[PDB]
Amino acid sequence: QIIIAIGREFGSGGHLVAKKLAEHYNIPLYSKELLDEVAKDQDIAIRQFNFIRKKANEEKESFVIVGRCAEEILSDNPNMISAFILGDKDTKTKRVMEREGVDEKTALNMMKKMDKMRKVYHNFYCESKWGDSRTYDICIKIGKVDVDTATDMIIKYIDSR
Amino acid sequence: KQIIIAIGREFGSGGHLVAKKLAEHYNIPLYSKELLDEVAKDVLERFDEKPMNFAFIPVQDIAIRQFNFIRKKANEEKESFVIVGRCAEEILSDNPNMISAFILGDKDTKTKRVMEREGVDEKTALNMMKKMDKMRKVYHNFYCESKWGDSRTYDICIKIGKVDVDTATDMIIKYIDSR
Amino acid sequence: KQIIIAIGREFGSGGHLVAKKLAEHYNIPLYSKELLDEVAKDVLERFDEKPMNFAFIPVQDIAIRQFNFIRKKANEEKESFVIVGRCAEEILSDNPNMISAFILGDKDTKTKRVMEREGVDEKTALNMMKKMDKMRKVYHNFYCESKWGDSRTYDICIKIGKVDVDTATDMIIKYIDSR
Amino acid sequence: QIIIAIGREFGSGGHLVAKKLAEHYNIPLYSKELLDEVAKDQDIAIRQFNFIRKKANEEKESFVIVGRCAEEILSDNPNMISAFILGDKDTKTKRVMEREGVDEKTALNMMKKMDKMRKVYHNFYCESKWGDSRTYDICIKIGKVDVDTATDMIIKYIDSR
Ligand SMILES: [Cl-]
Ligand SMILES: [Cl-]
Ligand SMILES: [Cl-]
Ligand SMILES: [Cl-]
Repeated sequence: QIIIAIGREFGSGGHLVAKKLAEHYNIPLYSKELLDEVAKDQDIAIRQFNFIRKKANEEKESFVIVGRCAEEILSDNPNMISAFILGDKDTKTKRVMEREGVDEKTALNMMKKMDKMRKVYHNFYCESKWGDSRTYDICIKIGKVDVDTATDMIIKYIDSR
Repeated sequence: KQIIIAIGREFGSGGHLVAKKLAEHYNIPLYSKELLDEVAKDVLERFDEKPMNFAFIPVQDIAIRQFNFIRKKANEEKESFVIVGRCAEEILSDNPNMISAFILGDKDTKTKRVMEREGVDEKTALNMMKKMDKMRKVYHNFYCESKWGDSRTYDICIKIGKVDVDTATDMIIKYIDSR
Repeated sequence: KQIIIAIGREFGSGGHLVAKKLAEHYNIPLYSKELLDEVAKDVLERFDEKPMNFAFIPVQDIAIRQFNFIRKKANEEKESFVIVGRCAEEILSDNPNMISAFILGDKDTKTKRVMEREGVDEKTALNMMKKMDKMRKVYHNFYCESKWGDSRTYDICIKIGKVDVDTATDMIIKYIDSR
Repeated sequence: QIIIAIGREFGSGGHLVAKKLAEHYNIPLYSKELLDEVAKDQDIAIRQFNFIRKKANEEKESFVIVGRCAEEILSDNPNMISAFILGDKDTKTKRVMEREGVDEKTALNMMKKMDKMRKVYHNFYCESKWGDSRTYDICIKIGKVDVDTATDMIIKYIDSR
């Protein structure tokens, strides 16, 4: 019924958006952590993809999923929408210092390493490019605006289909 | 300026219609390549704005004049406006009153809009779409270091398809007004 | 044609000198943008050559004429020549007598060659290099689907720096003659 | 004295070039296989990089190395040269069917997957782009010419510095 695939730059507030959306529609939030557990029955990746596909296509469940190539995997399911959440450098830096209790220099390095890792993971499995507007239905930069605004824009999008 | 909206777009996406709808909602002018072709056709310039410095490097004069029109209207006259294309999100980088949005669509939706707009068949529609998009990407990536169509180049990107032009316009207005 | 050599290059790399040295070694003409500006300035064309089909899509006439000059000289007149730039490796794709080579250099080497060539300082040299390279990349990637400067676009790429122009030229000749 | 860093598209003949060059100069051929062994004293990657660096910079050894970001790692060692070996699609296909005893369809899929994996590995650790001419001193497409010709062009390059 509603599947929301969330991509995000590290420290942009993408998890907070994902969660707020899941609370709004009262549906589950799936992540890497959950899928890691729930698929011990690159090999890992096939199991996770096939799981997201079960839930989407056959079980017809509603959920939010962060990452996991979900927008590529769920690509012909007419009930899923995707969004990529980004942020201002300074907004992200503060979010990552706070969450991880680290200094500025290290925050910035974590951001760069994590965004490289996401990009690599996504672009290996998908033909589309991580972070490019064509890969998603909506992209929102959090900075000029706050997480709640991003979340509401996404619900508007979804509620108006 | 008080509100400046810089719109980029894929050909056929409905991006002009969104730009128009926004200009009407806020009752401000809509500037385009067409208008700048007119009003921008008549040493101090190193405001360290990348497209201009780049334009100046020895080896279009038109491009500079248009950039400078846009920069003056935004920064010196403090006018509010909508500007489509023309590297405006890059030029007006340092202006904290500027928002930018990239409008895109799915193939079917765009091809339908283009055939209908241009009295053309599917084949042609899709060729036009690819040419104009390459054209805009080339113009943009020549003058800017950021990448045409990349989410990081903009504040908002909205794909028109699952949602219509009115829904995209409303979402841009919400972004703007909640800032 | 019997031998056709299509040369691409970074600005300042020594690529014109290699093209010249090759043309002299094989005693064939050296065609450039300059010459094509002259000799190529005066319906059948869908030889399914990508740059031409792309050029034809409705929305440069010059570009078509130059592509067609190159294509005719290669394929119909069977002439041997060196051609710098002008998308020649793409245009002459199907001609099994064509080799292509991309010439590049390290920064120091290029900046030195450019300052000396253009009576210019370091700062300017490096700005020129970046502008011309963006210019060539844009021209090339607009008309072709392959990527300017990517090794897959060419048969050979040689960085001039650790080795001189004579060494690069010899290596291209070895490639050609051992085929 | 001489360090040769070899990159390559899967099935292009890059290993055969690397080996022939090592025989020519009578120096060792290091690969992933060797480095895998010789560095149990992404964590793995640091150990391998630091090993290549020892051999290069401190021990001053001569060698050929395939892959392993060697051109990036050995970047200010004025005695190393890099080359990227590529191939014609049809030449590569036959080389991979023969070596791996597989059909055409599968050869082509192996090529695509292996080239994606190399690209990802390289582009994660390096700032330069796998396969781009600027990343290397020489790039050669084997197809119009054979492995021995590629190998000789590289020796010319090296011998003329
Ligand atoms: Cl992501
Ligand atoms: Cl645009
Ligand atoms: Cl070129
Ligand atoms: Cl490699």
